[PDB]
Amino acid sequence: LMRVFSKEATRKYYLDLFKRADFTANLPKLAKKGGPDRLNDALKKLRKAGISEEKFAELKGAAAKYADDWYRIYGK
Repeated sequence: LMRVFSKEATRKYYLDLFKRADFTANLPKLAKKGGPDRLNDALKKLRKAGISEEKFAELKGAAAKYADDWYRIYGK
């Protein structure tokens, strides 16, 4: 049960990364670390912490929009 709660905390942390990245105002601070795949990479760790196929597909799209937002301003 300690384990369950620990994984749940980790899961909610990554889910909240995606919520934070929804907002345009949060991109400049977010873009300082992890590059365009910052959210693509967190999604891999969320999939290990447990995610439904439906939520994965949603966040797969959000992670691609993050990359697009990142390239738009920081890309070569």
